[PDB]
Amino acid sequence: NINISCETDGYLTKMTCRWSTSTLQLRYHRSSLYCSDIPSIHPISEPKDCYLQSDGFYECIFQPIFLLSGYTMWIRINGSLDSPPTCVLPDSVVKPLPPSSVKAEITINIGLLKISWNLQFQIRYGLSGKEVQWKMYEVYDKSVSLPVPDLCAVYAVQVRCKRLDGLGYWSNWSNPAYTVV
Amino acid sequence: IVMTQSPKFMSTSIGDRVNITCKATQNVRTAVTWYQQKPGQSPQALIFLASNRHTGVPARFTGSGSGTDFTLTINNVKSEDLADYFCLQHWNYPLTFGSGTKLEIKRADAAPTVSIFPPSSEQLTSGGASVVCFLNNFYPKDINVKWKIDGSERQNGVLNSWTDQDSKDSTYSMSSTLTLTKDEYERHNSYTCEATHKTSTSPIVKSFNRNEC
Amino acid sequence: EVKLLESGPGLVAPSESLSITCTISGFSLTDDGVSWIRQPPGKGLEWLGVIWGGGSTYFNSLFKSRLSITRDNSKSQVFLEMDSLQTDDTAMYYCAKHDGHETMDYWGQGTSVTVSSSKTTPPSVYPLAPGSAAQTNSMVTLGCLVKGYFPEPVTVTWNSGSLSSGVHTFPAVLQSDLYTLSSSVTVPSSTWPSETVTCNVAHPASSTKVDKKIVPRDC
Ligand code: NA
Repeated sequence: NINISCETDGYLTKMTCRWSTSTLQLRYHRSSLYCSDIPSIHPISEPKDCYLQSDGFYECIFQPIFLLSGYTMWIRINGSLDSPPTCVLPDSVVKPLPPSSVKAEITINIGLLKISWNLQFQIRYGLSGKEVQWKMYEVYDKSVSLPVPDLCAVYAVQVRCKRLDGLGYWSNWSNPAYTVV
Repeated sequence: IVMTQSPKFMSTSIGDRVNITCKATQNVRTAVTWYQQKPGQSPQALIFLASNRHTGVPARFTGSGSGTDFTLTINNVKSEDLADYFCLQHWNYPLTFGSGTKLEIKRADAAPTVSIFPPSSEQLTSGGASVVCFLNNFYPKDINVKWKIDGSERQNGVLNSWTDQDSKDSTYSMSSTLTLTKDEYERHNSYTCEATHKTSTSPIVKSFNRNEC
Repeated sequence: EVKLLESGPGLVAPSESLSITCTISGFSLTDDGVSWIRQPPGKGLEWLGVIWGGGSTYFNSLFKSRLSITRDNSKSQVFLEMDSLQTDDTAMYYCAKHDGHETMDYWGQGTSVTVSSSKTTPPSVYPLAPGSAAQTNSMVTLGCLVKGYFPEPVTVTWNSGSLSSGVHTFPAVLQSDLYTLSSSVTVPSSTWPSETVTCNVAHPASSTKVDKKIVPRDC
């Protein structure tokens, strides 16, 4: 009936949850541990303030956040009805911050593009152009050295990252770094 | 929601195993916590969410159950386990607690160490005279104390108080205080505390004679 | 480490009100709830109410006509008020922290509350020196008699808590609407009277703190 989705900031300071469509109130029950096999309404809960945003979604902020507590949430609808509950473990919905201090260097004598900046990374690089044409490379390691068709061209490079275990979100792509030779 | 603990008391021995149970009048899922409360202390959590150990709780404490039936099990009982154990449901309001099961610990018989004390100067200045006898670290709990003044038994003015079982050696201790007026104290000479305990057929006798500088 | 510590009045006269402060440390009141629970003499624990992390308050129906729970986040205090106390409100009163919405993880020390029309009475503290320093098993026992106080409790330590293992402090008895207790300490004969021994007695209801050195009897 009503879907609630959540994301934890890369500083681990808060979790932001969103939902959209009587009077309506998000309630939550925090576990001392995690999420059960099957989420349920619990008699003990607290309300959250949610605010309607211009995209038509309500947004609610949990700050600070208990990263390893299961938050079961639902919408209380006025008799009263409860929407189907869902449970989230905040540490699993982290969106990491982007890799920072991205550097892109061509060394002529070596003949490679050197890029530098537990996680996996994707790198994308292309001729600095217009709408750039991106090639993409994946690292499962700090710094990588790729071949390029042209050692004298200027390339734009971005890196993003995600948990090595595949849980959570990808970061945004870093601010573009530009090669120097 | 009522959390019923049927055993009010349970007696065990060092190194044995004990089961403490609690039954809810309604379905509380796994939202049950067990607490230990030692004499003269605050409760401390043992097990939460029916089966999970609180930080620092040794592995020999376990919990089980869900719905309405819950059990704390204490393996390898030790002396420091001397306590009240009770449950909490944390499923709905009001939050409700079981009435508790007191754990009692059997040990070998031990004779009391007896010591007698005359009234203080400070007390005598105020016009009162209490004579105190301590009967320390004995087992079992039953014990007889008699006071004698110049050989004749007195039981008026005598107040007795027992500790709970000691957390290290599981013994009891007891204080017995005989309270007189200064004037009556000063008219007599020999004061005696006599302890009779199962560990001997002869009483332990401690005495002093009223003496001034 | 999480700590909760209650400060209350010791004594409340009938029909008057109880106020207790619970000062906390090692967590924030806005992240977790704090409840009040009481333990009447010889009876089961009774939950009185909670103030949750977000500030909503739920009371036990049995006490809602007369309870308030509030807090001051900036001072890390939670306040209980209960009005119109009567005899059967005599109890030890505790605050306790919640871990989310599923258990209480830490309790306070508790504060004793006695409801009575009797008045606060500090104790006489009497040192108990034996007839002589003569030893048994290389040991000597001293004591302390703490007499005629109201309400409970008193606490006793020896040499400011430096002496703890040879100590027995006995439960108080009633001797004419006042309490009396004693405490014994057993030490090696080589250390007394050659080293000083002192019982330290507190009766917080009267704001009493008294030290009494045990003095031998030789002339
Ligand atoms: Na000596």
